[PDB]
Amino acid sequence: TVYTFPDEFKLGAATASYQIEGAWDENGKGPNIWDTLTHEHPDYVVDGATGDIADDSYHLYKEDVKILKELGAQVYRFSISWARVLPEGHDNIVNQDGIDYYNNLINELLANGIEPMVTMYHWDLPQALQDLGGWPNLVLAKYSENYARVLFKNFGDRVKLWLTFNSPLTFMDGYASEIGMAPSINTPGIGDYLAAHTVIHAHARIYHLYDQEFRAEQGGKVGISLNINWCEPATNSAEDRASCENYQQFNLGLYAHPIFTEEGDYPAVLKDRVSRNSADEGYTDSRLPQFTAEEVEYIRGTHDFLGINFYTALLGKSGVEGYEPSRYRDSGVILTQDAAWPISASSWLKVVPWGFRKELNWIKNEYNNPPVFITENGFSDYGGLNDTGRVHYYTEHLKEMLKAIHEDGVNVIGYTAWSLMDNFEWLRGYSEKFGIYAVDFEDPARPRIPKESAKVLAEIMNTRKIPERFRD
Ligand SMILES: OC[C@H]1O[C@@H](O[C@H]2[C@H](O)[C@@H](O)[C@H](O)O[C@@H]2CO)[C@H](O)[C@@H](O)[C@@H]1O
Ligand SMILES: [Cl-]
Ligand code: NA
Repeated sequence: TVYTFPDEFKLGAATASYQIEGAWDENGKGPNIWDTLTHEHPDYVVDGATGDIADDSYHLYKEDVKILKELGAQVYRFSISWARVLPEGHDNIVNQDGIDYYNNLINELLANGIEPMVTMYHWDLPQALQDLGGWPNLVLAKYSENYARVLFKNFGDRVKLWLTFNSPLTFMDGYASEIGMAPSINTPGIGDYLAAHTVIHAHARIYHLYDQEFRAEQGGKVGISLNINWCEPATNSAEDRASCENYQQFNLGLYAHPIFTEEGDYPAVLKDRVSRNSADEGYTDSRLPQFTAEEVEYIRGTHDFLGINFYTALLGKSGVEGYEPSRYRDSGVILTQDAAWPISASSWLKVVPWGFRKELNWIKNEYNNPPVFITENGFSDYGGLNDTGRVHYYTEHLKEMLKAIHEDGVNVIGYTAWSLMDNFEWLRGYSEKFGIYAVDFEDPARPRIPKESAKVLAEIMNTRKIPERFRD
């Protein structure tokens, strides 16, 4: 039983728009912050790579559905490119070509018995909105509402699963370095917190919008996808345990405390540590933005499920390090990784499958067992079809998740593997491979071909169990 998926559990795979679509300026699409980064700052990206073509999924979406059907995916999670739909960011102009494209993908999926799951924002902000300051500027909350309305109106008759934002803990860091993630702004400890504040407001506006304008007719569900690493105490001390709790609150709780708790607001430890640090460093005002009581009430409860993006673990010990000001410094933990853990092609990603089970339990206890949909989980290598490391990564993580479900009572309701295919890996370009399908980026046809991991995942999806040969 511990090796069998619940009957209603949904299995599939996932992608993101900039990572796969290409057609970056085709048929009216406007520029986004990733177009800007890869065009203006190729020195920030391995090989000077761009997403101009990527997997060419704008043209090849039927091939994506074909491989999803082969895989036996029940669900496909993909994102919508804001600037493909609203080229100016604001809702004054709707690009029919973008409407047609996503309709064509949705219809193709449904005709092949695959459910669409749509992420509204996976990091590709229209440049016109970044030029107002981007996420640190609260005006973007209403702009996000208006974007979401166009999506609900056009697609919500057929799309019943939505995520507002993907991994805002990661994308907020685009406001914490001059050479980092788009838009590559150096405001650590100040602008990144403002970005988070706006995103939380935006998410809440989108959820209320669904309630007010769409839910009764459409009957779908709206969540948010949060990334989080497990943080294991470096030793069993109370002090090291405290540092790991700090980590969870500063990374997951930053977003999840305002939305998923009865109390709402940011975690107390976040408010208190930033307040103290700001005062000590001479600021009149805390660097952490504040919610009013009315905003706290508006934001709390804005969820039908929790999306989780899980990859890895860190070790945490008591202490403070990092630059002043920064979120890492404010968090009051010293982070390392254990040399013994298996590696990947990504410096940040080590294989720690039991950390997945620990994280799922932490979430269950902190948020009163919300329905959890694993929206990303996956592994990098440098290439190859005989991807034994990736096969092991998936079979172990899925076993740990199934223990969380069956042994620990965690309400996990679905899982989409990251990623369906090798794609543009952000600042790493095409150098790191996360796909279960390989893609030849030197071949203009961008053929997708199954790796061993795709064959193993198909077997899991078909049999609805972990095969015997992968069991402990
Ligand atoms: O692009 C791969 C994957 O990255 C995720 O972010 C990583 C980040 O790169 C790393 O520095 C940090 O320690 O861990 C996070 C994951 O928690 C991002 O969240 C994913 O959405 C993305 O697909
Ligand atoms: Cl066997
Ligand atoms: Na419209």
